[PDB]
Amino acid sequence: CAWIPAKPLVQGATTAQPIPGPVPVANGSIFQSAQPI
Amino acid sequence: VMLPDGTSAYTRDGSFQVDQNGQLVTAGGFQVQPAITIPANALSITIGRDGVVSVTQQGQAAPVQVGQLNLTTFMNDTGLESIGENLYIETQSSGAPNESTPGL
Amino acid sequence: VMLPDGTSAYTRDGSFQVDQNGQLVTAGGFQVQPAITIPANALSITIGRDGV
Amino acid sequence: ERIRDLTSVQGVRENSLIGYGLVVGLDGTGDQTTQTPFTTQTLNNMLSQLGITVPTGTNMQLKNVAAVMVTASYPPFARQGQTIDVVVSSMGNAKSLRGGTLLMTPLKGVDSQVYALAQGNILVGGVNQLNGGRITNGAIIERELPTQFGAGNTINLQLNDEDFTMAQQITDAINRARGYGSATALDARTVQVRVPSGNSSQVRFLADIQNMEVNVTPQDAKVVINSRTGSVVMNREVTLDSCAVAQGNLSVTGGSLQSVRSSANLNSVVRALNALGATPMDLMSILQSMQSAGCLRAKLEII
Amino acid sequence: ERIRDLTSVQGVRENSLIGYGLVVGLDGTGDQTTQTPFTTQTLNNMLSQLGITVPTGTNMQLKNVAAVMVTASYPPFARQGQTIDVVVSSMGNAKSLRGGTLLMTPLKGVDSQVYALAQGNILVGGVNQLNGGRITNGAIIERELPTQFGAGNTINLQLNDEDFTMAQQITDAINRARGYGSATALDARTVQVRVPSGNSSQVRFLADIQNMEVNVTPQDAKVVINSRTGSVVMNREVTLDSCAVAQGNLSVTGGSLQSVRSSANLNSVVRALNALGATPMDLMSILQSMQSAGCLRAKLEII
Amino acid sequence: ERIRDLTSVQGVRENSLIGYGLVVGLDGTGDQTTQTPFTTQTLNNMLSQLGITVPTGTNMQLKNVAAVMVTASYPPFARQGQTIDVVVSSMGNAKSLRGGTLLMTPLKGVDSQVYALAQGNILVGGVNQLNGGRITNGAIIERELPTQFGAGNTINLQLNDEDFTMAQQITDAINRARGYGSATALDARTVQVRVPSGNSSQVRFLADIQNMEVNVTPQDAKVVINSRTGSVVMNREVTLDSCAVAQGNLSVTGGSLQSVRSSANLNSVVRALNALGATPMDLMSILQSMQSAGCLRAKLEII
Repeated sequence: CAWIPAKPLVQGATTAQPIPGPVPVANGSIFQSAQPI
Repeated sequence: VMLPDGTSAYTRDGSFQVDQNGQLVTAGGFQVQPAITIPANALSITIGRDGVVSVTQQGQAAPVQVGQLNLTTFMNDTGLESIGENLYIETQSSGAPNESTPGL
Repeated sequence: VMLPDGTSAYTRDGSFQVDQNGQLVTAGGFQVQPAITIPANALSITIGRDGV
Repeated sequence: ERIRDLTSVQGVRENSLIGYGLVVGLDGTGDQTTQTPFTTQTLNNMLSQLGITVPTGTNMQLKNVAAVMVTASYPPFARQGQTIDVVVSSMGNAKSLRGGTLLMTPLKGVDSQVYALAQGNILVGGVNQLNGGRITNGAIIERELPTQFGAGNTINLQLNDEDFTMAQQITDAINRARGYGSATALDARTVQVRVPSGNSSQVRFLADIQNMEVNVTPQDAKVVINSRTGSVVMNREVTLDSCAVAQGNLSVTGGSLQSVRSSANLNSVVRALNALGATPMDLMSILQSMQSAGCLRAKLEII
Repeated sequence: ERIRDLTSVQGVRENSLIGYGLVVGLDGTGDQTTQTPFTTQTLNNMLSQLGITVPTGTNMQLKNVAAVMVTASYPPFARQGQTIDVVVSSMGNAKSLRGGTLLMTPLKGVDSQVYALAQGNILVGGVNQLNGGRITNGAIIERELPTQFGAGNTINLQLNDEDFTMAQQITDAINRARGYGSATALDARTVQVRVPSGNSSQVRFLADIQNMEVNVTPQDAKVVINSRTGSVVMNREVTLDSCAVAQGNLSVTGGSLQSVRSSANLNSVVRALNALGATPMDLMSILQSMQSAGCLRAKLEII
Repeated sequence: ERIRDLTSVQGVRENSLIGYGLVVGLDGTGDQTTQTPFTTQTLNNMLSQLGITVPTGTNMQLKNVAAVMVTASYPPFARQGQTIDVVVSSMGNAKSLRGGTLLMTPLKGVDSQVYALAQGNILVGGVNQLNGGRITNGAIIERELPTQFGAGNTINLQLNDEDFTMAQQITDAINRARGYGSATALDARTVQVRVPSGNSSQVRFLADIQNMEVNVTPQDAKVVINSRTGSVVMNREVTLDSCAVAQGNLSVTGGSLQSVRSSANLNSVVRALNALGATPMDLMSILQSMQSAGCLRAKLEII
């Protein structure tokens, strides 16, 4: 009865790969902000 | 000890107090070189035989030290000029004040 | 007894204590040369008639 | 020299760099290190890097070492190997930084990347500040920033102070000595100039542009009041209207209500306001009340 | 001598070297060594290296030994066997370094590689700093850096201060005494020169270039204020506009609002500002307020 | 004598030697030996070597013995049997080394090999340092270093200070009195000379080269400030621009803002800076502020 396939409570992926960030613009500044929310 | 003018005086009265920014000062408020800062976490302050100032704190089996109390030794103690307010200064006599850690 | 400055003093006070590294010292913390290191697993210390 | 003193070039800007370091060689005027654990922690880190591993359980009570923050400006078009000045400021319970030496300090950017390496001798004035110093040529640039200078045929001159009249005047000045359509104003603060394609060509063009002289046009009437320093500054375009002013302990020299004569130029304004015999602390309140009433025909700013 | 005093050569730069050492021979003015365990630990390391193994459990209370940090500059094109000056700074609770001697100290780079070996006698001034000294020719270079000098046909002169006019002026000066296309400006801070292929040829070319004299062009108007030392410095291109200044305890010598005459050159500015009778501490606030209002036609920098 | 005073020969360099020893014969001014166990340990080692085995459990409280570190320089082309000077510095809680005698001390190199043996009488000045002395001819060289001198047809002269103009000038001077292609500059700091194959031939060639006189060319403008000793030194190539200087308690002798006249040569600079009536402590801040503003046309170094 413990061998019956079951759906977990927290479905899906339990990890997220950090997304690489945008390439800085060529404006002469060190501060570069990604697409602001 | 350090006079307000900036010149050093010498005292034998052993009554000291910690002021509002640590620093052991005399009863008159003059600072007691060589500067001794006491932290606020102190549970007990111990001044040792050789002038080592150790401070015990909470959650730290090993007592945290603070500094050395150095004594000044002159070659003619009769010769110091008594300023007044329990302070002696080096006159032409009793010159060359020799700093030394107590015990040696 | 060995003073902190290194000179030797002499006492008749026989009240000795083990310090944090073994060793028999006076109640004031001065070491009792000739030196004596007491091990950790000691069950009893015996000082005999001939100082042993 | 007017255009360079009035505007700035697009993309030619200074960044800010920050880093943490240790200052050594102080005459017993460093941190207590019992209330600033980071000083001893970073000293132990430096020793461990250099090959000395101090035991974890130990008491270090230093007096000649201070933990400091170093700040610098990354200049435009900085190239690796050049040197910049840095400012060294103490961070915890240090008495002075009189003759200390800044150890190797990496100056990070906003992106947390090392752009400069700082190390040198601090110069402290000696009422002078003791926990703050400056090191000339104390940091060497280690990273360069890519730029778009030399690409495209447009360059923006950004006015320091926004003004439609000044923008139009710069546009007309560039378009008088450099061709018909060499400049176009985009807003109150931006003048777009057409530059030849290339890198040295734009450098030559901007060298020509920068030293041109423009006739500065009247620029708003404003009274700046600094209450924290107790100062008042009025520019030339400040005027007054005739109105009566009363304030405590001030009287006609004979009642307490003194008439202030309408005033057209700045000399008239100064004479009328000095006729009141008012201390600048009182003058600030007088100016604020007159701005409320409407006598003062200027923009009152409190800085 | 203008080009050498204004620019720097690409790849000809100075690095920073750091190391840890011990200073011996002090007259009882060294570390307490009870609050600085690294001094005794490194002394025991030195003895163990030299052939003396002091027991691990023992009390060493030294007075003539101080743990110090040594800093130096690795010069351009340094070759092994040459000598450089070092700066020696105490690191923990040492009273003085008057007549101490620096023992063998390896000066590491950023890459944690030994580039120099330091050992010598410290010179301490003797209000003078006691925990900081300098040793002339105190370190010998042990490692060399590869370089690309002599390779390629381009050399970049990097201006110390960015200026399109100055870059163009250097470009035109190099292109007057050294051929038509011998230099091209790349940005406000870089001038690219074409050099012959080879090593001695580029040395000769740069020797010619460096001593050339360029006519320095007007360079921005700026007022530098150092509040920590209480100093104000104004260059020649600073001007003023007519406006009224009021500040505490300052009056016309008769109200508190003093008119400052418009000013074209620097002498006029100095006379107008001295007419106020202002202490430099007051003058800093006056200049800041005038910059806010708009009378001061200069760039106010606070250093 | 210019070439020898300006350059150094490749491979002709001095090394650093270090060793540990004991100084005996002091008048009760040696180590306490209760806080410096290595003194008694090494004395017991010396006695055991000499044939006296002191019991392990015993109290030795000496007063005429001090543990010292000896430092020396291994000279170029040193041969065994020659003598060098050594510096003797106390290592722990010793009062003085007035009339002590250095016992047999092996001076090790970086490679921990004995290159010299040191033993002699210390000369201490007698405000003089008491724990540091010097022994002339106190060490005898015991090991020699192999060298490549006399092999190959190239010898590098390494300039003490990097300069393309000076390198080119030395190259042209060697190539005037010693043939057409006798020297070629490799970088700003190295001049490669072609020497005959052999050992005495190169010695003769370098003897000729070393005493040649070269006309020193203008060498950068720099102001050296030593804040730890409070000294300022300006070389001949330092100039000034007209600008106004204000600092605390300094006034025209009548406001606080003093105009500094543009200055071309060093005498003009000295007169203009002395017109301010500034103490060197104030002069350091003035120079730093002027370097920030741009009046000071020199390289400000803080040493």
